[PDB]
Amino acid sequence: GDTTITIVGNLTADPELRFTPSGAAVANFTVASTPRIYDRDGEALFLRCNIWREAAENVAESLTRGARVIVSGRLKQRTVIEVEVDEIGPSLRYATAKVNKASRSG
Amino acid sequence: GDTTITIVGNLTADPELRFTPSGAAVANFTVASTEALFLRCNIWREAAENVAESLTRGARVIVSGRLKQRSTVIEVEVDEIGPSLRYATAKVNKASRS
Amino acid sequence: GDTTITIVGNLTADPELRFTPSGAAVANFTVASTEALFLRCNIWREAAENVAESLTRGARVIVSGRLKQRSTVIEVEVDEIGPSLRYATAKVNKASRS
Amino acid sequence: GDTTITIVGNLTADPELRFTPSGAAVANFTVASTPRIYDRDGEALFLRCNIWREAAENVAESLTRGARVIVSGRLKQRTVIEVEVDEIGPSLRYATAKVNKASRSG
Repeated sequence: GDTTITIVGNLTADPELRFTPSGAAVANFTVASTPRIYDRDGEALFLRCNIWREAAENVAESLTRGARVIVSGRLKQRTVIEVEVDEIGPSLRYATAKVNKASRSG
Repeated sequence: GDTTITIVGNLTADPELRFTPSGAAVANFTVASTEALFLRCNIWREAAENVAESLTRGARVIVSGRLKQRSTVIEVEVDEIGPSLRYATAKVNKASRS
Repeated sequence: GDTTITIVGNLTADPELRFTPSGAAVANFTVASTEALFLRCNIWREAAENVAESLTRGARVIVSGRLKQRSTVIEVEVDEIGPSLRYATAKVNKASRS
Repeated sequence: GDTTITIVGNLTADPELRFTPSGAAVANFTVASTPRIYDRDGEALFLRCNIWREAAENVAESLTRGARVIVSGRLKQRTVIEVEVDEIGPSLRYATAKVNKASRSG
């Protein structure tokens, strides 16, 4: 099946979490990927992404508009094309970040 | 072409940073994915710093890069790297281009 | 970067070749992978010719390329393309660089 | 699991088919991938590949030394690294090819 894709770019805007008929969360956001040109950054590819499970609660509590991210997903369709994120992460090319999750909250 | 790879695994060690006479930084760390694939990775410039600055042993990471060679074995010429937000959360940011 | 893709599917039609005022060729064909993903693909220069020359409807193909945009939707800027030797055999060749 | 990889390059030499303790065929061959540089083709990455099932009988009856190919596989290990080809095909960037397989032989 595969037809997987890795996309690196910035978030067009703060994620948008959804919870539809099943009580399930869907972190929506579109990744904007800029290329590289040369004649003497140019134009961008905007990719509407979807991320589920509690992988979306983090993708919400962690990422925000303008955030550069690395997205590993799969290309699905139904007239548009969207990536069903399997993995998402804040690219440390131009930033830092504290991590982990196992204890705390109550 | 420039044959590329993407590894989603766990860091075996803590990014080991160093600086080249070029004034350029370079961090090394091997990503271990799960039947066990151990890929050593390299990262240059500021990215090197950011990695050491915020990454540690057994941390979930998504890595995109390019395979390389010579000595032989294949290592990774990481382009982008970051924490995996699968089983964890993490806030970020920096900025200032050129 | 230049975000890349690899599609393993079946050609819906027969590569449709054309020539640009630039004297350059260009073949179009949509690759349909299996819950059905339909990716339109583009191929330029000699490659265009070779494709039309040897590919036809519902043929198993491995395609590596780059996603693009504008009009919108995403199409594929194929780099390499060839018959899939999974459920079939096929002999080849050409040559002469520059 | 994934850690899949697509590699495009020429075959270092005619494939080498194996049939080991199970009566199973293993089409072995190593893909040589050349890069692109510029200062004013450079150096190659050699990737030992493995391909099974009857996907190897074709990979044997079809490809030969110098053949440019597109390989979709997975990176496995056990001190070396080898790609376990899921898909293989003759790149039509610089060549042509007749196809299909369903009737004939006896």
